[PDB]
Amino acid sequence: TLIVTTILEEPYVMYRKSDKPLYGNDRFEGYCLDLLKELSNILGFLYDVKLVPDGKYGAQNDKGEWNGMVKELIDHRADLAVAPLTITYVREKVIDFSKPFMTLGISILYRKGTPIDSADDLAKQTKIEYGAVRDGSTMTFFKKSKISTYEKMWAFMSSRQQSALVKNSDEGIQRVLTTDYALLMESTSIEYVTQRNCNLTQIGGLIDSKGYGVGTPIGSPYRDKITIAILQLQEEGKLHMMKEKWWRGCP
Amino acid sequence: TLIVTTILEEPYVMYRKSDKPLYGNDRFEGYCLDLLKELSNILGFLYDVKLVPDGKYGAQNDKGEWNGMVKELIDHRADLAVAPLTITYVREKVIDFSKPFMTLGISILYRKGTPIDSADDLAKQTKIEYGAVRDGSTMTFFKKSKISTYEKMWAFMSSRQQSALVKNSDEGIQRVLTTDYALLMESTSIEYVTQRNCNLTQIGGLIDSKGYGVGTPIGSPYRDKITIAILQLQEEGKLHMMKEKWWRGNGCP
Ligand SMILES: O=C(O)c1ccccc1O[C@H]1CN[C@H](C(=O)O)C1
Ligand SMILES: O=C(O)c1ccccc1O[C@H]1CN[C@H](C(=O)O)C1
Ligand SMILES: [Cl-]
Ligand SMILES: [Cl-]
Repeated sequence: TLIVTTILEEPYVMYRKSDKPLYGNDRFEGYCLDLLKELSNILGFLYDVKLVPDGKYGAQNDKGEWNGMVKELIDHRADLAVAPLTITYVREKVIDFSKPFMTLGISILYRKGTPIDSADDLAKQTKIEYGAVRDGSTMTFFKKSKISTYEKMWAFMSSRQQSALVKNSDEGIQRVLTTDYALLMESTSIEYVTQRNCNLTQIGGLIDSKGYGVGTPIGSPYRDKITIAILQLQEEGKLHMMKEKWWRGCP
Repeated sequence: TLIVTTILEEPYVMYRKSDKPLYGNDRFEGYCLDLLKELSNILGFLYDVKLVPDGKYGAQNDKGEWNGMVKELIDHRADLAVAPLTITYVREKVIDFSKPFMTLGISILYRKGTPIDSADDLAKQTKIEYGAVRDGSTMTFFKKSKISTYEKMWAFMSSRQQSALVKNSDEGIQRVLTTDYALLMESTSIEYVTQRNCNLTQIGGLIDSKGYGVGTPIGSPYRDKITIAILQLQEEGKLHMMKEKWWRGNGCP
């Protein structure tokens, strides 16, 4: 029996709506749940789902200590990590990512019927406020980026004691829905919001490219099996059936 | 010093146009050449480029024997494989792919100003001929697919002794440019053709999703370092600079 760490995030992992209390893996539903069931079908294993204790994805502090699911894997406290976990330079040095089961990039969430079309328009303007979720991967991108426009936008974001940032995605969506605010976030979620908020839309394309990968500890025997299984589901179109299932309109 | 097997394909690996003979790595230019230089910058190694002898990518025959670059890596005849090599189920069981340095999918190459808009439009019709390169990965997808539309299209393609298929991509491009033909192929090439053939365009989106990865033999010490370096170039935007360099054309009206 394997242990699978994960985090709550629509529509990947959500508390299932039921009248009676639920127990174990039956407590959760979502894209990553279906993906985990298919993984258990291919590789043939039993799995127990455990939300990450501190509710964090995975970053390292100044002394080099990791948190969240990444740390769960490093300490051999979880066997798998099935969640929208971004494949980054620093994360892959400490854990093993499978081949990406979803490809995406940073984009812009804003209102419809406006003249804004790119991040350069946001950079050339200070009336509309723009920012991202604190400590998320997008913030890390703008922090580390050396592209001119993105260093300017990071200056605006960090400015005023980082007042332009939000603690979580839903607070950012609300800030867009109530003020003159643009929220830079991962595009797979922008699809969800836009498909469920017909007055919001994505502005521009993808600023970069990245992917969600299943995480395993370094030296795990299930590494190759997980990668091969992910590719097997990719070529069968199953992953796209799942995404289309959990994501589907707007005029 | 490492040995890197590869294959010729615009704009990944092309013979540079010169008046005088060229020698060694100076013979070649392209996207994968720039990527290989940056990789050598990160990991710090010397490399020698070797075109794959049989000029094949990598497939297995009826008895289970591999050819092309894949076989080059399996037999420890190459250290790296830097080429538009698709990360497939059957290939990863025998070699190690890095994280993809380019993501793409199967799409349709056709003419502009026509009513065709999706693979469903092609599937409902037998007047317009459509197909793909024989034994390639694009053909393999339609071979294995269990979706209704793609099983229908596979019937049309295989029909008439596979008369709808072509031997290579360039013959397919010519077939589109001269007859009423649609060529299903990897989208990264459709972008190149469309940028250099302003009367051709891509029809629809991506039928599937896949990626090009640097190939190494199983158990190579350069594996993790190559993957990490590829991700480092992804986060620096270098891969997009290279693609935009080798893909932008002179524009279309
Ligand atoms: O970071 C965001 O902007 C974001 C906005 C909405 C929803 C999810 C977001 O990212 C999460 C999931 N991937 C990031 C990681 O792998 O660390 C963190
Ligand atoms: O097959 C195609 O659609 C194609 C069209 C133009 C150029 C190259 C093409 O395929 C090569 C590259 N990817 C395939 C592989 O890595 O297995 C073989
Ligand atoms: Cl994908
Ligand atoms: Cl990429």
